[PDB]
Amino acid sequence: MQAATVVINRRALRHNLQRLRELAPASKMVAVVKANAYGHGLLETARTLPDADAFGVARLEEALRLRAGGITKPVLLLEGFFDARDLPTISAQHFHTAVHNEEQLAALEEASLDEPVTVWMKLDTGMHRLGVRPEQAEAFYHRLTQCKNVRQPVNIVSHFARADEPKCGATEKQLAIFNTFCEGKPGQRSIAASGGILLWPQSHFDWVRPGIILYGVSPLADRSTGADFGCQPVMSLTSSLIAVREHKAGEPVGYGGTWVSERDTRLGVVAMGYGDGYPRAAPSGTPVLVNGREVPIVGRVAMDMICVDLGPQAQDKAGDPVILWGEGLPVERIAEMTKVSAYELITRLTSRVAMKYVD
Amino acid sequence: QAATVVINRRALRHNLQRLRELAPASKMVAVVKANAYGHGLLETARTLPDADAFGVARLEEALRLRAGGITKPVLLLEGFFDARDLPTISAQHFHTAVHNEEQLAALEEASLDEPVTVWMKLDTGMHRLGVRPEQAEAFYHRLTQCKNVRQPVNIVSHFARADEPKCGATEKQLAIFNTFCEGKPGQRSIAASGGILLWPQSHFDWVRPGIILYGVSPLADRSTGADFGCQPVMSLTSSLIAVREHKAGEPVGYGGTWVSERDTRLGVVAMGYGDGYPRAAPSGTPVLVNGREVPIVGRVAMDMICVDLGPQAQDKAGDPVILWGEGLPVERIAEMTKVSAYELITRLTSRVAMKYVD
Ligand SMILES: *Cc1c(COP(=O)(O)O)cnc(C)c1O
Ligand SMILES: *Cc1c(COP(=O)(O)O)cnc(C)c1O
Repeated sequence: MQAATVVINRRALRHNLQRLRELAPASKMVAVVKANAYGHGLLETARTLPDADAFGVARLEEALRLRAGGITKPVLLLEGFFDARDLPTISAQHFHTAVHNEEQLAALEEASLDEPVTVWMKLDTGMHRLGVRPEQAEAFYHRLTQCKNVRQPVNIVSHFARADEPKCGATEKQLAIFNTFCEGKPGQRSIAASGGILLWPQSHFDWVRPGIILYGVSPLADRSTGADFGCQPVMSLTSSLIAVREHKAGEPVGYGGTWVSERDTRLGVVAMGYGDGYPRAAPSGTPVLVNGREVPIVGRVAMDMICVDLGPQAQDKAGDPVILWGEGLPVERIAEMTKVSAYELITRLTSRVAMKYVD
Repeated sequence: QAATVVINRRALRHNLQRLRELAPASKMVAVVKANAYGHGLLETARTLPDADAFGVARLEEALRLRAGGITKPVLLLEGFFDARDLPTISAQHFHTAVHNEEQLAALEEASLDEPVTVWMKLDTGMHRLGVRPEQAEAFYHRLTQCKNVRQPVNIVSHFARADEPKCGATEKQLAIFNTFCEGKPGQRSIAASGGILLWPQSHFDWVRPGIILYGVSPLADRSTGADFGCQPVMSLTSSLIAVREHKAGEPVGYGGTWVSERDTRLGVVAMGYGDGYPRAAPSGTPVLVNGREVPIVGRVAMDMICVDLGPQAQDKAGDPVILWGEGLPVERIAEMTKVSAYELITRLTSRVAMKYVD
């Protein structure tokens, strides 16, 4: 049998890259594949995409696994290097690197590398997470232009904190700061990720960094899916029923007796739980497809099972196909229901689920 | 240097035996399903050669144990999902639960080189898996007539509200489990972590410690493992990748969600929900930077968490961070975030590096 499994549609990956090239026609693409490619598989997502102009990661650990798998494209270390000793590996492997502190800068100033590196000076434009603050960037930037160990020109990168909230002037204030600093300077400019791409065409610049939207899921703080932008659900979280049992009115199902039935019915048990990555927070009523027909979750979601209400004479039975989200059921619909972010839903999965790749 | 789960092997064996002291007349089924609750399926098994069996959710998982060289009986807590799977289960000497018609009919007509040991799963109130009572003495009788089943047929069940001693769920559930097992040979087992600690009349022949085995309390009452003499096994650790200046009135994070009322210094941790850390963590949650507790400030993110260090603080990129672990029980983090400790330690991704000490 099949319990739990993530089916990855390679043909949809393929298409949202293109579809994103159509939305940001004058910008190069940095396919963001950090965190095991948002739960879709780091190496397999990269291999699905010989077209990305580059690949973005969080950590080096992650870039090095690309290389190990045979991926040859430029890989962008979005957060940089964490230790000055990895700078020889960086230049060897031809990684590009963000530089946000004076430890990473100082480390490039002094290191003796065989080849210079390509760098992006992270500028803090309003997120206040990583990056050099404005009042500090002009001097930091100038030191990078004088490194013989950095490739000229120095590129400039930044990130939006609230691009999915078009009504607050957040984004437009970051853009103002970004534009002021990049005035008169060569080399290139990122600042846009999924939101900036979809919603702010004035912050496409030279390179855009699609992450969540790449996978056909939406960045947005509302009920838009990837299909709202012509982008196609990459992932399908699937499993199977391992039991179909009789149940009676007034009887609770499961831990804490969270749900009590008002009628005699039949309950289905799914080989899926939080030990696989399915949200334990999922409330009774959350939709799940059993044989393609929606049924509600009844009870607490356990570590490796989920109960659903099939009906008093349903004909489903152990072994039948279950879809937690995918074709027929977006992850955005499971996010609105659960109250969990689609970003977390597709990404915080464990190693217990099998990975399948299709097309 | 970064996201890492440190597993204390010493605390793990302290707990198994702590638990044999609490349930002195019962044999131990070390529950290691879901990658041993975060901790590592096979390495948790190899740390406990002593325990009397291992429990898993799926057959996949049992097979992975045999592949690593583990040889204690393994108990398939949910049984087998396909009949073509009886032959493997028989040869590999996996013990199984039997809760439905399909599984029983499979046992009835398989041909097998050896008989398989079985635990009939009885639904005593949880209404999740198991044969209902009106229906169980037949189910039962058919299993004792299998020559494919090693006699006697054992009986297993599970509590749905053992952590709520004030409601009569458990004692309703035990009443049923006891009426059915009247007069029948073969082992009995119904207790997991909660039943073991709060209900000694429920220990019977075998108890199945799961969460407590890892030194974490199963009650959402604010107690720890230590509260039962059990030592925490897991420490979710990482490092700071930046220490930056920040000013009063400035926000931080997705949705500028925390705004500072002072000039301070923020630390950035190489930890996010892409690692398994709850995105739901509110500003406030405790982190330990440099063995000193600091609050999370801002939304948590795929790969970085910001903390408030202080205007003048001398923490430095590179420095050690503990999400939970020694200075910081996972139960404290569960109270501050409203997640279950069960989910916190288990729903981690594959990006966590695993360390084993002692
Ligand atoms: C992860 C990340 C991205 C992608 O963002 P999405 O909203 O998922 O598209 C782009 N850039 C940086 C700096 C990131 O850390
Ligand atoms: C997983 C499980 C356990 C162990 O539960 P804890 O609450 O962690 O003690 C024991 N028995 C069964 C039937 C289970 O599914």
